[PDB]
Amino acid sequence: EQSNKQHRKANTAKKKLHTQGHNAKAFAVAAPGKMARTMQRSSDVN
Amino acid sequence: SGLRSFLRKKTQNVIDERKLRVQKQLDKEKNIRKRNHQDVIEEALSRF
Amino acid sequence: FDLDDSIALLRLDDLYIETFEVKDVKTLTGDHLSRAIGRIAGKDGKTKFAIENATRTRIVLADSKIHILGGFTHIRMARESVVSLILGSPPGKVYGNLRTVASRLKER
Amino acid sequence: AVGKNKRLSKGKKGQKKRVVDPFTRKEWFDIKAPSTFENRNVGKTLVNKSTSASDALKGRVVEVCLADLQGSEDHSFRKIKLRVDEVQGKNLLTNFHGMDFTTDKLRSMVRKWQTLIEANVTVKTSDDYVLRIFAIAFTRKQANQVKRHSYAQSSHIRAIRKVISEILTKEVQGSTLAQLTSKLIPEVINKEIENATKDIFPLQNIHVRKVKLLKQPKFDVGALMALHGEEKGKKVT
RNA sequence: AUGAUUAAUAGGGACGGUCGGGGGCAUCAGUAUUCAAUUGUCAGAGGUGAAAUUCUUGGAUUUAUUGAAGACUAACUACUGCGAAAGCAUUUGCCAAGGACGUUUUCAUUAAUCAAGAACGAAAGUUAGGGGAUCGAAGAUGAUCAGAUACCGUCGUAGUCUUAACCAUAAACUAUGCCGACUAGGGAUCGGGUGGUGUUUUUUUAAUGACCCACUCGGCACCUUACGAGAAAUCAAAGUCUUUGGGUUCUGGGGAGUAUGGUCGCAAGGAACUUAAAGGAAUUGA
Ligand SMILES: [Mg+2]
Ligand SMILES: [Mg+2]
Ligand SMILES: [Mg+2]
Ligand SMILES: [Mg+2]
Ligand SMILES: [Mg+2]
Ligand SMILES: [Mg+2]
Ligand SMILES: [Mg+2]
Ligand SMILES: [Mg+2]
Ligand SMILES: [Mg+2]
Repeated sequence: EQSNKQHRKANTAKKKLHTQGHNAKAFAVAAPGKMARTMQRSSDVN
Repeated sequence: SGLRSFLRKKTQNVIDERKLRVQKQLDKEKNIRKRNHQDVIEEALSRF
Repeated sequence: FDLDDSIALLRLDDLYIETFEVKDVKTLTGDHLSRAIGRIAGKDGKTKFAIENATRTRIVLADSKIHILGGFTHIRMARESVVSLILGSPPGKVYGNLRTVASRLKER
Repeated sequence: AVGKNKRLSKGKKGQKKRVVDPFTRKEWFDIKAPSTFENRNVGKTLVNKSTSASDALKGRVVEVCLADLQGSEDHSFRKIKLRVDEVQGKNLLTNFHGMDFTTDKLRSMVRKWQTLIEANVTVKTSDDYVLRIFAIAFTRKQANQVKRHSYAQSSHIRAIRKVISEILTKEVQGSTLAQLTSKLIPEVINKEIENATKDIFPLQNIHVRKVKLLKQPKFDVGALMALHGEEKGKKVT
């Protein structure tokens, strides 16, 4: 009947962006909405 | 519970102890009030 | 010790008192020391009575000072169980060993 | 363990035979205490007979309770050490060597909910006898006190300690050891400490816990005889 | 020599008497451990659940009078004190520092939070000296018998201590950013101050206490409850009368396995064979 409550020991989403050598945030498009519409069409043409 | 119950017991005992001591003083003062209400060598040494 | 227990010293001729402190077993301080005393006593004093009944002794737990009254072999048995509790053994595990020795005590 | 099952040891090989009872050659000697104490007879001790006996006698220290020496139980908790200094016809003339309390008495006074004050001073008597005195005192609660404890502030403790050191230093310097021992027995020193330190803070169980003898001057047989208060032989024929 | 108002139950500075196991440098004491000198006696001492290494008739263990070394400040020690935290308990002196309180003294917005940027930071650990008593990772060795005493015994390196630098980590906890205001009762304690009262006190040396009651600031805490909050444990904050704004910094969007078109790493080296088998077991068989 001896029970000890377990100790709660302590990679954030922000650090995932910088995990590569480059900063993933720094290479993005101006209009992501336009991009998705164009990628889907071009994929269908290919 | 645990250690905290034991600490509670000690404080309660001290609190109970204080009540008994205070009541003794009140009893004694009442006695003094009631008491107040109701050889040549020794006199020379009464001051000592 | 209780008076009726103390009378056993007059009645019998081979009862002794063993005495030792918590600091002798282990240097416990602050809350650690206070928890150790509670571990020896147990909830409602049950752990202390379990040792007393098993080993045929009487124990007085005066702060960090432990006194054990009983026969020479008996007080040593009680001392070991108390010391295990001080070293940190949970009461339940000590209770099991008390049942084992308590069984042996009857057959002999 | 003298059993046969016990493993043999190397030391058991060659053992000296017990062929002389040591107490055959021992000689008894009587110990006498100074005149400051009421009861001079403080027992007897033994030494090997001179082949000298006196050399082993000198420097021997015996500790005895004051209750035996003063014949009253009021000093049951105080012990006096006496050191043999001279020997005359199986009588061992002893002198004060120290004082101390029984352990049980010391543990009794120390209690919770009060402050322990202890002071020590190294001081010499007028006889050039260097000695160290230890004093102990405890706070007490007044008659009408309601607080559980009676602790004193460190300023009070330092004030009390200074007063105690002044009194201990004053008495020892302005007294001989024979006079100093005469003061210890009635405990007049403690009463003096009580009155002086009293206005600072009420106190209880004021005692001179211990007395040590750090140094001694040149031994003076003439002074020793005066403290204890010569003899022709008998023609052997 | 000369322009403005308050003096915030904001802040800073000053002064007064205190308070503190706050800090640094000296100094004093205390037994205890180990060792050594002398001393009396003689077979064991030690240690374990039980034993063996080990020490010992050159006297061990034990006894008495001492001395030396290095640590450490028992009992007093408390739901008490101080410090930004880590931490801090022998005496005395020196050096500077500090909270609170008292003030009909002074300045007059000098403040809060804080990227950047800085000091201290338990224990362990690294470099170079000193010291080295106790305990003691590592290593060696005795015993490997018995499960409540199941890992113990002896020697013991580094270390434990200190000096000058590195290391910057703890369950370094309210498992809980900071500043300000407000919203319940109760009496215990620590420090300061005010008033009353009568005990202990005491006197032209000087100097000033202890206790009781009432009040008031600041503090470590505690008990009963929340007309509030929460699912609950519980919370005087984790509350601010149904859904939301007093100021400001940071941060977010458990326990077991499976596989890998991925990334980075990780060593050394120059000869079988028998009858498968009563071709047996046997004090027990035929
Ligand atoms: Mg102001
Ligand atoms: Mg000041
Ligand atoms: Mg010897
Ligand atoms: Mg204090
Ligand atoms: Mg101390
Ligand atoms: Mg070194
Ligand atoms: Mg901590
Ligand atoms: Mg607030
Ligand atoms: Mg006050």
